[PDB]
This record gives sequence, C-alpha cells and structure tokens, in this order.
Amino acid sequence: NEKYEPWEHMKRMGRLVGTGFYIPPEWYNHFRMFPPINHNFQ
Amino acid sequence: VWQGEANDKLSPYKSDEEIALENDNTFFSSLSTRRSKFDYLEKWRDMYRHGTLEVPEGPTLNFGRTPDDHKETMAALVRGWYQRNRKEPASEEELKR
Amino acid sequence: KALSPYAQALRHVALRGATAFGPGAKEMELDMLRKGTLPADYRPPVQGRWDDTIERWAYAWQFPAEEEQD
Amino acid sequence: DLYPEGFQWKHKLNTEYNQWRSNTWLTPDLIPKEHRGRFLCNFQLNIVAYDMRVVKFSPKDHRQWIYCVLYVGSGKGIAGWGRAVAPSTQEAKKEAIREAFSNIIAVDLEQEGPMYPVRVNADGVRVLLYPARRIVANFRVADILCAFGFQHAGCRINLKATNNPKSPTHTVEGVFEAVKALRSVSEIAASRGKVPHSLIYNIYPYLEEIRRRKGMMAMHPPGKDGLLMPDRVVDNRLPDHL
Amino acid sequence: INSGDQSPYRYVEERLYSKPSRLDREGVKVNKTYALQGLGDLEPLRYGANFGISEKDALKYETVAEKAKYMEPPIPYSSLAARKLAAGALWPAAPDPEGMISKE
Amino acid sequence: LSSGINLGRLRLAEQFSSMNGWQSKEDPAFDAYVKERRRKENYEAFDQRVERGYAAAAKLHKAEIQNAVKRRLKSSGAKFTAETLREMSSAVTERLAWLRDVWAQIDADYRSGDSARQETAAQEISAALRGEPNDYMRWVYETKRELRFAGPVGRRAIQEELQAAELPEVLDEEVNRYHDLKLNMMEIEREVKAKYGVAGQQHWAELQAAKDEEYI
Amino acid sequence: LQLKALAKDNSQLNSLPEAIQLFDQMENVYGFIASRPHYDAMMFHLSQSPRPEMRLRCEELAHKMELMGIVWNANTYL
Amino acid sequence: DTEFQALVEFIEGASYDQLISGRRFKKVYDVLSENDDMFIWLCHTAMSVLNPGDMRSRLIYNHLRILAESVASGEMTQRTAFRFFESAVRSPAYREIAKRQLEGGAATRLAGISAAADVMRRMGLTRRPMSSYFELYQRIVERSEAMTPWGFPPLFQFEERLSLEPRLKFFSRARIFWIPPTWNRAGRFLGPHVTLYPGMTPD
Repeated sequence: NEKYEPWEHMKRMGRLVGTGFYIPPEWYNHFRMFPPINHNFQ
Repeated sequence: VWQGEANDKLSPYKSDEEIALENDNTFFSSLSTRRSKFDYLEKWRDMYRHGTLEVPEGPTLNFGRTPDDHKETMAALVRGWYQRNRKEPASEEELKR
Repeated sequence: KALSPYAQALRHVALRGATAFGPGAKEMELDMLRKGTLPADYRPPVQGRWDDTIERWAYAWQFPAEEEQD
Repeated sequence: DLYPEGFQWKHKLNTEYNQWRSNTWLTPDLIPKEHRGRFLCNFQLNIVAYDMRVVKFSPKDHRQWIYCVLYVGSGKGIAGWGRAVAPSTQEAKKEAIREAFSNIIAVDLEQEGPMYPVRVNADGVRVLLYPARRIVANFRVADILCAFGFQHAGCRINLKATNNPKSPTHTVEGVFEAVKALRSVSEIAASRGKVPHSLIYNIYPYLEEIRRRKGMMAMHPPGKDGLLMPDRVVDNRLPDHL
Repeated sequence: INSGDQSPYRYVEERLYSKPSRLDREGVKVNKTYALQGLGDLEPLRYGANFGISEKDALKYETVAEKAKYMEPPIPYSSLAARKLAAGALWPAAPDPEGMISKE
Repeated sequence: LSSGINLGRLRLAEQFSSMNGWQSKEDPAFDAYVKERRRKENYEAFDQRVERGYAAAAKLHKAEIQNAVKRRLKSSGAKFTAETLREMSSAVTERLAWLRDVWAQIDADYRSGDSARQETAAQEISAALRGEPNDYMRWVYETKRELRFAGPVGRRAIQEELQAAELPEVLDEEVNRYHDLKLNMMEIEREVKAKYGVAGQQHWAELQAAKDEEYI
Repeated sequence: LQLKALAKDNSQLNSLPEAIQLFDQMENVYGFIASRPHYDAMMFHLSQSPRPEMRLRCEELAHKMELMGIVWNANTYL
Repeated sequence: DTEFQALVEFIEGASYDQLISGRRFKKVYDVLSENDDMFIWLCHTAMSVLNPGDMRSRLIYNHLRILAESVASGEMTQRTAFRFFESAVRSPAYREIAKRQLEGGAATRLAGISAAADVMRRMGLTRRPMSSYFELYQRIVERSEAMTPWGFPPLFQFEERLSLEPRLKFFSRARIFWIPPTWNRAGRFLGPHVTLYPGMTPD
C-alpha cells in the first residue's frame, strides 16, 4: 500500500497548511529542508 | 553601552574597531587580528585574575525575576556611574588650571 | 539584538557578575564529584577520554568539509 | 480550542469570559493530539447516515449497536469524513467525529473548485469532478462540496458497478476520494516549472511560456560579425519617434 | 487461577484468546471481566496497548475484505515487543522432532 | 567528477569513517574546531537544573507566543501565511534570547556560593520545573495594559521609567489572553480564608447566600 | 551554470519555478548533493522575490546549509 | 511526577487490600510504559550506525533527529512516525552505510549510542534526567536494536521485501496478512479475523 507514504503524508500536510487556516508543526518545515530518503532512481 | 547602541541607528554599520575607539580607546578595549565577544571575555578573565580588573560579585543587570528589578539594577550602578561622571572633573581639577 | 560583541561581552559580565570569570560549569561538576557532594539528577563526569570522544562525535556531525581548491 | 498549552495561572481559570458555549456532546478530546490547537476555522457537522447493526461478541451474545457515518467540514477549505459504531447514538457520533478529524484533508480555494476533470473510481463507484462556474450536483453531493468550499465545481457519481448501490457511505467516500486526488493549479505549475497564471488566463505573452527556452541571439537575425544581442543594435532599442 | 468447574488450561485459553476477552481489553463493557487484568511481560503481543490492531476499529467492518482494505498497517515495534525480543519470545522454541521417532 | 569539493567530501568521509582518524591530537583542523566549540560552550553553558528550568520556561514562552498569534488570526479572520510564520519565529527567537539573558542571572546566583542567592535560585528552578508561571510576566502584562489605557502624561512616565529596564517585546494578544481569563473561585476563597479569619467565613457565607439567591 | 543563468534569466516569466524544479530534480532524481555553489546560486535567485514563501525558502536553505557542515561566508550573508 | 504518584497509589492499595491484585499492577504497568523513549531510542540507534563525514548520512541523521524531536514534542503521532522510520531504514543508502560500518571493524556505533544518551539527557527526551543512561545499559547488555548489526530492531517490517521473499516461507510466492476462511478448523480460537505476521508470533 502506497497510500500511507511519507511523501504522500508530506503532500497532505502541505495542502493542509496551504489553506491558511491550519498552523504547521515544526516537522513540516523541518522536512521541507530535510526530505525523506527515497528508494527510487537508484 | 548596550543602551546607547540600541538608539544609535549606525551601530550595525560600524566595525568592532570603530565602536571600541568610540567607547574606550584605551588598553582595556584594545586587542593585540580577530575581534569577537569571547576574545574580550578571555582577555578580561586574565585581567581579573591578575588582579588588574575588578568585577563586582553578583548580577548588576537584573531583569526577569522580580517585578521590581530596575530598582535593584539602578542600586547596583549608582557607584560606577557617579565615579564615571565625577573622576573626569577630579582629573581635570588635578591638573590645577 | 544589534549589539556589538564588545557590548555583548560587557552585557555578559553585567548579567553573570564575577561568576563569568570563575570556573566553568564543567569544573563545578568536577569539584562536586571530587568532593562527593553531587546530586542524583546530575550527570557525573566519570571518564574524560570517553566524554571527549562523545563530544568529538557530536561536533564531527557539524564539522565542515574542505572546499579549498589547489 | 486554540489553547492546549500555555501559562497556567493559579489565581485564574483555564477558560475565558467571552467563550463560545459547548454542546451537550462536545468534549475537548475529540480532536486528536497532532491536530489539537491547529485549526483556525470552526467546523460544522453533517450526518450522512445512522444504522442499526447486530454485533457479535460471543456465540450466545449478540448486541444491537448503532453505526454512524458523517463528515465535518468548514467552508474555508478543510473537511474530513468518518464512520464508527457504538452502543449508543451520541457515542457513535463522537467516535465518528474523532475519526473524521483523524482523516481530515484540505484543498486549494484559489479558484473555488477544480480546473481539470478528475475521473476517479473506487471499487465500483465512479465519480467525476469537473470544473464549472456553478455548483451542479445533487443535494447530498452539493452539501459535501459546500463542506469543502467548492462553489465552482460539478460532480457526478455512478454507482451501478457497486455490489450495494444503496449504501450511504459510497457517495461521501467517492466524493472525498475525488477531491483528495485533485491537484491544485499552483501544485501543477510548481511541478512543471511554470507560473500558475500562465495556465488559466488568456494573455498573449503567456505564449512565451509555452515554448522551450532558446537563445536571444539564435531567434533574432545576426549581424555582419556573427551573433548579436537584439538590444545592442541602436535601431531596435531606440523608439521610432526619437 | 480459580478454575470454576472447568479445566484450567481451557479456562486460561478462553480468558486469554477468545473474542470477548480481547474486546474487553479494547473496552466493550462485556458481562464480567473476560480477560486477565494484571499481566506484565507475560501479556500476548497481539493485545498490547501500543500495538496496531484494535478490535473497536474493526467492529464497523462486516467483511474481512473491508478490514484488509480500510484498516491502517499495524505498529511493528512496542515496549512489550522489546521485552519479548530481549527474552527471545518472538517465536516459540522448537519441540522434540516427531517426524521420525514413532507414533506411540 | 574529481574536484576540490568532491575530494574534500571523500577525505572527510574517509577521516570520520572509522574511530582511529578523528581522536584527540590527530588532526589539527578538527582539534581547532572542537577547541573553538568548547571555548564557546565554556561561557554560554548553565547548570543542569538551570538548563531544565530554562527549557520549561522556554516551552511555556513559545507556547504563549504561538497562542498569541492564534488569537490574533482568530480575531482578525486572516490566513496563516509565510509572513506570519516568519514574524512568529522571530518573536520566539527574540523571547528565547531574552530568556537566556534572564536565566544567566539565575545560573550566576545558583553558582555564586551565597546561601540566599542559591536559595532564591533553587526557588526559581523549582517554580519553573513544576510549571508555575512567573510573577514578572504577570507584572509585565499588568503594566502593558496600564500603558495601553493611560493618558499621554502617564504613558510618557511609564515609557520613560521602563526605557532602560530590559522588558520583553510583548504583543497585545498576550495581554488580552491574560486579561480575558476568568478568575478561580477556590484560590480567592482560600486567600480570603487565610487573610481574614471568621469574618472571611461570614463574608463567604454572605457571598454564597447572594449566589443561591441569584440562582432563584 | 544552469542555476546561475536562471538567476538572471528575464526571457520568460517562469525562471523561479524552473529553478526550484531543477534543484528538486538535481537533489531527488539525479542523486546529487548540493554544495556551496548550488546553495549560492539558488539563494541568489530566491533573494530576488519579495514573496514571503520564497524568502522562507531562502531562510530554510541557509539553515540547511549551516546544518550540513557548510559555514556561512560573505556571499551567504549577502 | 505521575509515575511516583502511581507507585504511591499502588503501595497504598496493596497495603489496603493486603494482596497483589490485577487492577493495580495493570494501572502501574500502564503508567510506567507511557513514555515514547522506545521510538526515540530506535531513531538514535539508527543514527548511531551512520557516518559523520558522509553527506548522505548527514541527511539521514538530520531526518531521523527531526523525526525523534517531533515524536518527543507530541506533534506527530506514532504510526506515521513508524512509517517515516521504516521508509528511512529500508533505503539502500542507509543499508550500504551499515554494511560499510560492519566492514570497518573499529565501528563508531558505541560512541554513537553514548552521544545519543547524552543528547536525550540534554534535550529533555526522557522522563527522568538520568534514565537515558540506564536505557543505554539496557540496550547494550540485552538483546535489542543496539546489538543488531544494521541498527534497527530485527523485525521483517524493517527489512526489504526482495530480501524477505527468498528467505521466509509465507503463504504464497510466485501489508496486513489474514487467514482466508477456507480453514474452518485452524485452532481453538483462530479464525479469519485473526491476523498473522511473517517473522513473529505475537500470541
């Protein structure tokens, strides 16, 4: 199952924050600067 | 000094040597070239243990703890401010004009 | 704040009194461990070389690489 | 509640004077830990369905519980849907509300709807969410589109390939799966490397954004010495009235 | 363990691994205390508090395919899982080999 | 690509790969970096209980500033943009710098050697670790609301009295959060039973009489 | 060189999202780790936009630069 | 302190009813195991087997440090954090770094977990200020994630699927696993609602 994925969760958090009526936690901006490690393209 | 730099509006644009020339211009602010806070602390620690620098025991700048802290701050700085304002006319009248 | 490091040093000594020019916190912990009066919640400096290795690992995680080009 | 943590004064309480009064069921532990003190918008509850379900614990013990599907949502763009079963009605509503807040999602209300047709399908239910300038759907789908804030949208649900087309969770599940799979214009423009206003607006220098990047010495005709910038020849940069 | 006109093995089996026992562990208000209350590292890892399987979330699904479709993946590691790893109780020990001895 | 940056990263990974290459008195650049970091941490460190109290107070101040930004955006109805995030992060960083400047005095009193200074520092550490808010923040909120609601002579007097006192930059939303909180009945009841005796009991009986009179 | 050219490119309107997508393609797809020239060429282009999200991206890039063992210099402060 | 308060309540109850019951021990087992120090120790023993000089390991180190700090702050729940951790662990870069640290011989993972205990003491990632060193001793002297040669707990959820296929003998070859309902006689209380797991028996 790929519906529970750190990239999908980061995308969900980003489009949740982009409304302007949700306050981001610290790990959202700290994961924008340090993205999760991918298994693809290797 | 830190209350005078906050209202100067040119202090971020000045170097360390210009501010040390404006404030003291003596051996106390001269470093003998890298200038930082910890170099001044390492110099004044060795000046304290020699004992050419005398330091009052206890925080002379008090805030954040008690609601009356600026009164305790001014009570710890009356002597140094009065000596700073009175020894320069004392050194002037020592010259016997 | 926009303070000069000379003014930052003056404010540092004004905040800490004569304790800024005395022993450090690690030297106070060493004296409290040697005299025997150290509380239970404090971390004892039991080994010097292994604490040095721990600090060197934690500082080597931030140590810059050499980008100078000969 | 926007204040989960802070200064806890001894002489003062934790509530305020001008506080909105709670409901008979509304408890502060409904919103989970990761979303507590985060939502800046008030939500409104809409009940999809109540049902009675026989729940088996033992071979000699069968209870009759109540199963509730609902969705919470605010017109500012954040909504979620949930479903839960419980021995009573209010406990099923509370557990479905905390499930809906656990599975909450959001979209972009820059254009108040989609900008490309989204045809998605779960197992059997096929739902299309297309752009429009009105809201065109039935009332059960128009209420969810108002829960998301999609005023300029259209939605169409086909339930013929489902095993039970009369199930009430299929409609809200399909609408939430279609709105979840919708990309915003800014997201597509950032993924392509474009500005978003070049993707929706009819202005002619946006045609410059369509083609690939080519050199200005290559598109303009050369001079006597070779390739030349078009701003280095006097007759191009100087206007004709001077 | 008080037996109560039953074999103690089957009584502890019904009190540990039956469906009302794990539903009482999750919280259902069953008749009277179908699960064991006080267990430390002897608690099964299926019914731990930090585990990713909760029967209260699974009661709303009437089919096993809906449980395989909609439920979250289970939590892999917990404190009880750490204690069973330190004890080596993640897999049972191999019994005596009955493949080639006899059928007595 | 064998360039200066790539070869520098390669020899850095080769140095830090094993244990043998990066210990003491082996590499002068890493020893100089560790020496400068330890020189920096020699002056800017506290006692461990002072560090725990500073961590608790920093968590409380950060939560209070975030609640102030939440109250402002809930009252105005505006959205949370990156500009409000930048403003909130700058306010939190300035407040944490001010809290370091405050707790430097508590660390100096805790390591001074006097009985009264160490006793007051232990009182401050115990008040911070239990989660109890400071009286200085209450006084700051009260004098900020007094500065807000005074006339120009009183405003100039308060601004000239506290221009040199190191006050933290407090938003109006913090003062509004402190002021609009309801007061506790049990604490005022205990205070009126401790300050006044049987007259306090008679006054609280009359207050409960007025309460159950307004109930009817 | 591509990010340096995109920092001054005024031929089209989409130079900043193209630079953002090129940095993301270099880091995530190509597998290259950004050094000081990549961070400098990206921060010089992000410092030109007065939008607060691009300024936040520039601040987060400077913080990731100082966290990854690359100290700040005169170009970073500039 | 709620753990000492629950211990006081346990002592008062065991002195009241004069026996060791099941309710009080379950209460103090729930109170003494509310800490999230297990997942923080997972992230820090994954950070310990990394390389302080390699930039890829610096990215993995900062990612897992941010993950552990977000778990300790309570802003991120446990299940999504476990998804982030198993996505960071299953990557071939982290596994290659762990293989290089195994091929070294003078590995820096002991200083890694020691600095991890010091960081968990300093940043307030524990319940007691000196409990991280006892937890370090527990990780060292017992079978745990610290004695695994790659730095994660040895469950099959933290290992890759293409390595899971040739070793283990599962249901069918050539997610949540269930017993299909063709087995009408599997065990006494076993059925289709009883899940099974590949590399462990949680029963």
